[PDB]
Amino acid sequence: SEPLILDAPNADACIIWLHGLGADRTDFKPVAEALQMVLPSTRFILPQAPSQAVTVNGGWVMPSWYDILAFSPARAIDEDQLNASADQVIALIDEQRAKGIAAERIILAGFSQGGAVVLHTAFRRYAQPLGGVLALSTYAPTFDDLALDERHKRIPVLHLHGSQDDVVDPALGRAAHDALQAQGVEVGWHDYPMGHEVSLEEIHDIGAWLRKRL
Repeated sequence: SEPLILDAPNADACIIWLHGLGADRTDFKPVAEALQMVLPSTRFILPQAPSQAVTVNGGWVMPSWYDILAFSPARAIDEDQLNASADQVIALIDEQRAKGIAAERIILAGFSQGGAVVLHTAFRRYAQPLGGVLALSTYAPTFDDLALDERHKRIPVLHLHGSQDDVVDPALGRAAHDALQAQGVEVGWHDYPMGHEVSLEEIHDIGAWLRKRL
């Protein structure tokens, strides 16, 4: 479908947030609207993953960024749908660049599956620098292969996770963090007593990090 947008008067920054497996672009609207209050000059773009069959879920057709062929291992995914979606974001990125929004003031964000997609996008597909990346309860199914150039290390990152996350092993979560970290990328970590979800304290953390960068 089409990206739900939360514009901001005289915009000078943009945050592209992606949802989890099988969710509505409206899932992060309440969060977008709130962060917009601390960042009133920042536009929010919440795209919609298309409907695709999800192998690991029989073959149900729901919003999926990439097909997940099995709960295990991590790589057990359709890498091309992943590259497809990534391109959907790279699309969105450029559009913003066109409307005059600056690179360092463009940020990608993703929860669960979505985070994989943006993590992949920033450090594997997109060639130009970004302003940052937000990883909400995720993993990086495509990081085993990683050799960042001098520029992609300039991309600050913040990883967040629930300790009780019984959907995305926190380990795979730190993993992504440790992967980027080891290549010398400015990264941050925050876990919370919660499961595959978002928390108020977590958002304050996100907003704070943002206020410092936008």
